[PDB]
Amino acid sequence: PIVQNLQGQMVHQAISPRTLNAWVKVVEEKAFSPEVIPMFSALSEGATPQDLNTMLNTVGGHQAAMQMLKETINEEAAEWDRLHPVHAGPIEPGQMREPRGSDIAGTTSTLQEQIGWMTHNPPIPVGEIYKRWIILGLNKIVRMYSPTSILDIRQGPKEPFRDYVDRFYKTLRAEQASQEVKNWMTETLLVQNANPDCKTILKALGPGATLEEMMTACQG
Amino acid sequence: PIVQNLQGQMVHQAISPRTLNAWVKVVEEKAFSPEVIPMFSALSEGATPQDLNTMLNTVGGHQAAMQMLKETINEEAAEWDRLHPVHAGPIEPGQMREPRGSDIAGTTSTLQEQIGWMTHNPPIPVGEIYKRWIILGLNKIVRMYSPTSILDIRQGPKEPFRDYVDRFYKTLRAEQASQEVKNWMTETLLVQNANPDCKTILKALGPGATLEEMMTACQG
Amino acid sequence: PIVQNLQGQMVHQAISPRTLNAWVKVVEEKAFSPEVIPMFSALSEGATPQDLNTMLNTVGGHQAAMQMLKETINEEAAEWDRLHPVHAGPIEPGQMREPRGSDIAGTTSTLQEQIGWMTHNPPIPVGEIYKRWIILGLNKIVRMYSPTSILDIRQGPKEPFRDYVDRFYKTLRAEQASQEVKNWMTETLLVQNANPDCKTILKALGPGATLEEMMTACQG
Amino acid sequence: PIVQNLQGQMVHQAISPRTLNAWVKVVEEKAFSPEVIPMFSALSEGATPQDLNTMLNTVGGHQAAMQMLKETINEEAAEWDRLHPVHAGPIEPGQMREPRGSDIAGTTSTLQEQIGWMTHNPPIPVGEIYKRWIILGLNKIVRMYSPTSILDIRQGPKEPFRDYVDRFYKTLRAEQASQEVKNWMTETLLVQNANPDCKTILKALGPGATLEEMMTACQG
Amino acid sequence: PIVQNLQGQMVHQAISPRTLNAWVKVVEEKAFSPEVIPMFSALSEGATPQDLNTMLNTVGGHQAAMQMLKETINEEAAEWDRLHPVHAGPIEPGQMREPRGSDIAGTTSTLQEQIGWMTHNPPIPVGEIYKRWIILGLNKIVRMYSPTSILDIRQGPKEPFRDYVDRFYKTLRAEQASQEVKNWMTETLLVQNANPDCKTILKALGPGATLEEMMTACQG
Amino acid sequence: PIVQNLQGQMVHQAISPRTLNAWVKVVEEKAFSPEVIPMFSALSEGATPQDLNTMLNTVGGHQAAMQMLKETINEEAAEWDRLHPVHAGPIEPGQMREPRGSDIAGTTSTLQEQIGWMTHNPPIPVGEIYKRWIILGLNKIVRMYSPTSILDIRQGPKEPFRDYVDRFYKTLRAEQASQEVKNWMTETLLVQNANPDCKTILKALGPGATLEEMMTACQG
Repeated sequence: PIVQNLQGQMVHQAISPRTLNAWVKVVEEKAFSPEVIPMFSALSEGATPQDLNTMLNTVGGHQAAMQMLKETINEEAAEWDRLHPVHAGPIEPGQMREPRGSDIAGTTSTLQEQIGWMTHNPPIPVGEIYKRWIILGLNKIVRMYSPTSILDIRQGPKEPFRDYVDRFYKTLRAEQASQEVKNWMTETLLVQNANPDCKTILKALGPGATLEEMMTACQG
Repeated sequence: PIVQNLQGQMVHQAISPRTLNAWVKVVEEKAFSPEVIPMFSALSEGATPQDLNTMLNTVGGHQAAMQMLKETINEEAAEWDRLHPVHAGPIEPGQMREPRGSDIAGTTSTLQEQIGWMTHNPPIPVGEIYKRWIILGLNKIVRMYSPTSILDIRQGPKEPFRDYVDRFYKTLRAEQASQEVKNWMTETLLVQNANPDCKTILKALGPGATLEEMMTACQG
Repeated sequence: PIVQNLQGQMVHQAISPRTLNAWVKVVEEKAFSPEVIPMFSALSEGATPQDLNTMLNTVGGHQAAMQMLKETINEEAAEWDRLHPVHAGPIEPGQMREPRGSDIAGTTSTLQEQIGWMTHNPPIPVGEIYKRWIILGLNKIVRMYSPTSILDIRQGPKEPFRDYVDRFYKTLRAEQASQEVKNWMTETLLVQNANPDCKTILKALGPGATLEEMMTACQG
Repeated sequence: PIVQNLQGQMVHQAISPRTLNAWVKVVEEKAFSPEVIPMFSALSEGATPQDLNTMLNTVGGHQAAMQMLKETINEEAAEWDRLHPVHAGPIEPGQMREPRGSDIAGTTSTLQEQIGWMTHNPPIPVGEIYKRWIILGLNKIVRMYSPTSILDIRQGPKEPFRDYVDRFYKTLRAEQASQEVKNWMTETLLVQNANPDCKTILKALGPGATLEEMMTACQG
Repeated sequence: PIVQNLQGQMVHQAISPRTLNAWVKVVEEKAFSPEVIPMFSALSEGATPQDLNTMLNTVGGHQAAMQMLKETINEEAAEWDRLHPVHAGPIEPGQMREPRGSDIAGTTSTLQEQIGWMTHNPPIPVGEIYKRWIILGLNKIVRMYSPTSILDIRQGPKEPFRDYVDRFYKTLRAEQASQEVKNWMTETLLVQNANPDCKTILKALGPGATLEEMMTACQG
Repeated sequence: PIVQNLQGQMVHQAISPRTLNAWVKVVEEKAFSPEVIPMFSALSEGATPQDLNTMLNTVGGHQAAMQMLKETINEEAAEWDRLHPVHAGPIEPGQMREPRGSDIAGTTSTLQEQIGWMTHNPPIPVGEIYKRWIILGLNKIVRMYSPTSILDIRQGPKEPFRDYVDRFYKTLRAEQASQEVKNWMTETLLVQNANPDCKTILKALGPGATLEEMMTACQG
């Protein structure tokens, strides 16, 4: 990745093997759950184009989602060139040519070219640009891979409330969209998909009852 | 996090992967015990808003406690808006705008904005502010997660005193509260929940006697 | 390998034991897959001739695959002898003799001889030269050890689309080839080897449909 | 902890996660044996007040010893209040206020306050002060958690001499006391609690016989 | 071992524990195969006399093999005494006495004596001298501990060609010998110990067919 | 331990936790075998008096097997006091008092006192002196822990030649004494305790046959 040195200059360091091993290990155990998005932006903190490309080339299974992020950068490349049209002209002695869609993809850009990208004044975050898209690509995947809907989660006849919310938020955390959008499903299904003698208890608490309060009011 | 350099200036460093792995590992083994607050304020020592947010977005299982802090955080965010009302006006060349509830939440504040928050003169400790709320929010979870009451712990007919205390204060410590409150319970509980030929021994020791004398006299 | 020091000079460091262990560990688990090519150029970043030679003398198993790269290396070693004919003459006090096929092989070159190869002005990258050939030789191995073709991958009657793309690209990555060559196989087999009611859906989307769009249009 | 830098100044470093993990790991396997006292002063080498406090706050379970430690610490914390009476007066520009029992406890002292404690001229070792008490408090815990006395260790009719010494010093190490005190128990029980035909052999050796000599004479 | 410092002087460093642990781990898993000779000269890169002697005193099992190295070294020690006869005379202020068989053995040589052996001008490589003998001694061990001959390998009636070359080379790598000697066994057994309808295919390919060409024609 | 710095001065470093963990782990797996002498001189390379003492206090299994080494250090102390009688007199400004028996033990010597012991001109190896005695006692323990004698190992009527020497050299490796002493037991028991059809072939090779030459013609 790219970490600051003792001189205050941004230098590049060879990708550590500890991260590479964990990069595939997390995908060889969690596959594609809702706890893979934070792990895809924690170990890749300060990762360069090739760094992210090498991490995308090491994922046991789910090749469609592996190339999904690659196709997500190509689909976003159009807008990049539609919003930032690289102007023709010679490069300066201390400047670099404007990046396009293919250059952001990492198939027409060299390591040195991307090395100066994150080390400029001001340094254009080219590593974060892909990170966002990569995160966005994995974001949709998380909710798209959700095998359970939010309209299928219903309380059982003899099940605990701890597991109720456990699975209720399991698909809620997976199905990502908007902060308010997620709150809309927690006010028309949370207390709408309960039990016969478990709904009244929560209905008697009120709409201003905190999760803990509802969990303590239904404590068994 | 934010650690001092060799120039005496507060600089920011990318979150280490060793902590991230342990952050989930501790929650994937201890889940939510009475020693989760100390580990949430040890590895997050000097952590920034995003740092704590990234650690809160990476918790193996138990998703009905990670979002619980958010609710309390928002509830505590209103207190800051009712206590510290941000005054309207232009920012200075070496000053920053006053923070509010949403700014402390970490949804309307940028990394750079929080970067100067802990690096001021004097620097407002906004990083420890969240820790307190996070610890407070986690504190309640611990007590609520405790699956044993303090009025349910009773000495068995043939059990050792070493294991007695272990489970005796197991719920007491879990139910985080005021130091005096904990002492108030112990005073009229442990001695009132002993054995028939084990109560007199402790009752003959006296109320001013220490635990050492109450454990050495009952030594089997 | 060869890492820069604090004086700005290229010094050599003894191969770490953590890399050697991982070198065989990755070959004792992934054997010869499409995720071993990027791991064969990540842990060997800046590796010297002997360094890469010692990593090729630890590849557990593959009795007819370890020497396979050597055969291709020898064929590529003769290319340098026909392209760069070492001229006879005495060496200078600050210069070195031109390298050939056997010198690049690592059977007629000493550690000190290769030590000054990457530490010159300008320094000839002889360490990365082997990586290319080694990687090139490994590519054929993966293709030769590929037990799945691109004309055998066909969608099942009751299988998910997520797994479809996973294996579809799995063999595509195994058959190392030109980027355009891989694109030709993803435009005459991808939507050409689907189901009866799954082809029309993708056929109605159009040829300008992104992978994500096709995965979201067939979401089940 | 507090480690010297390259400028020769005592700087503070965030507690490493490797020690924290081992801290609980050693207490989750050795619990409270005679080999935990040296491990409680080896990983905490140069640890600050909070550092030692966090280590005792991460101890999962075993509250009996933790509660006893606080009782013992408090008892020794009042000894400094009767030996070192902090004199009232304003602090200097390069000096600090005298510490007391509560200040040493770590409930009325801030990290910065203890930061300058070990970084003075001369620096008052307040970090090692806690170690002594902590170790002293754990010493009694090990003695209170000793399920074998020194007057109960007796050689068996068909057991090896190696195991005898092993168990003979097993309880001896548990009962922490003066070196001379331990020597008195090894001259009235060691050769006093042997077998019928195993006592004469050691009795014929003499009182000046070394431990090794006793094992060689009773070699089987 | 012996690694160059920042002053360009050959200094000695305490043997790392990572290598020691791996030294036994590799001998406690791979026992004695064809991938133990390259691992016995990779972790011991620059190892001193005692360094190698300490690595030969931590090999679990392999009675003969362990002592064999010393036996072979003793037999090779006489060769040096018959080739290099140490001449009698006083040592110089900047010179050292000539080494012999016992001196190379490591039973009549001190650490300091060998310290200046690899740090001279020119420095006599006495550290790699033992490596050759050690490796040579281990070479026979592999052949002596080889439970499969090259004239016992025969293709099965229903076995894959991937395992065919495996078994064939399995003993080939074991029986350490000259490269030409191994080539003679791969031209009178390789295509001489095939199947009835598998020999003609290879016989029709010709003697100039490559290893990969023999697998393509027999591809199943 | 004591490792040289970049200034060429001998400085002290806090004992690493990895060594401490392995220190007890090696004794909690290998107990007291012949492969414990090299592990008690590799991890303790450059260990100080306290460093060794701390490692001698933490040993899982055979508790007082450490008191014999503590008694052998006091037994050898007498010889040191009988050979080197500390002369009375005041210490110099750059010198230290002569060490005696108690000082060598580590019960009447401070860390600073031993800190300047290995850091002098010339520096007296105080750490090696204790290490020698610590290794001496451990060396004797290996031969004292031998459960099988050299006159009890007898080749079976249905066992391999590898297993014959497997338990043959096993006792020889443990029973340590002198190089020639061990050779005397391998010339009156090695070929003296064989089989009826083995001895004949063992006496048909010669008395000056190598171990590898005694398993070549006998290979069956």
